[PDB]
Amino acid sequence: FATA
Amino acid sequence: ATIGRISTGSKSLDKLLGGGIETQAITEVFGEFGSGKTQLAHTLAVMVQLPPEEGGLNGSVIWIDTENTFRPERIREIAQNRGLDPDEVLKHIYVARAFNSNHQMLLVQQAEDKIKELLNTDRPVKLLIVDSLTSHFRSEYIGRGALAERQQKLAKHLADLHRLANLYDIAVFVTNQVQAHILAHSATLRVYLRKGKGGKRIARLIDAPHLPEGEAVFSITEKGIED
Repeated sequence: FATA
Repeated sequence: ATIGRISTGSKSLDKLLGGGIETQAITEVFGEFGSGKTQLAHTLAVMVQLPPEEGGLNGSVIWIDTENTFRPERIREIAQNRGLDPDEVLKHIYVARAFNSNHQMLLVQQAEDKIKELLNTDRPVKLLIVDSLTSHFRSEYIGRGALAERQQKLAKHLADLHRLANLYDIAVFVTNQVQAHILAHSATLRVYLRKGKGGKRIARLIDAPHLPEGEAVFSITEKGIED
């Protein structure tokens, strides 16, 4: 996942 | 672990839900295109970050986006209009785009790694969104034989999500676009959403005879949702  | 509850931002919808969406549960919202399901997801992804006395759980968010519908600018708007720093709120939302249903299923396993990573921080994961839960399954499992196969695969995916909700004390929130009823569902709680006039939306609990039988009404606003 990747931070927004 | 005792459950937690995330306010939706609408007192009306919160009352329908007994205070908000629950951890250790899968809440499914379903309804037609444009009913506001994704607006509710964006709002919850901000509300969960609030401290408990304000209706959040001081929590981080995992978001599985299957339709390219996550909008950081909408997070920013909701956060700023609720007194929060938009960039800090965005920092605690971890988003992945699911390419297809098999990738969507693997992403649940990847989510568990992020959950474990954050479990001892001050902002453990408290919300896991799957938006849309069903869109890839609908496009891929279609035609004769697909009803049984699709339902089996979706039930297994939901079982994996139930395990994360229950093992790590997380509220799982999933969206499902319908039209116009015969299929089984394994979410904990199902909420039917529909659009009224302009920014007004109406929610009803489905197949929950022990819970409120009325309807909640709310508006889509710059704060996400409100009464």
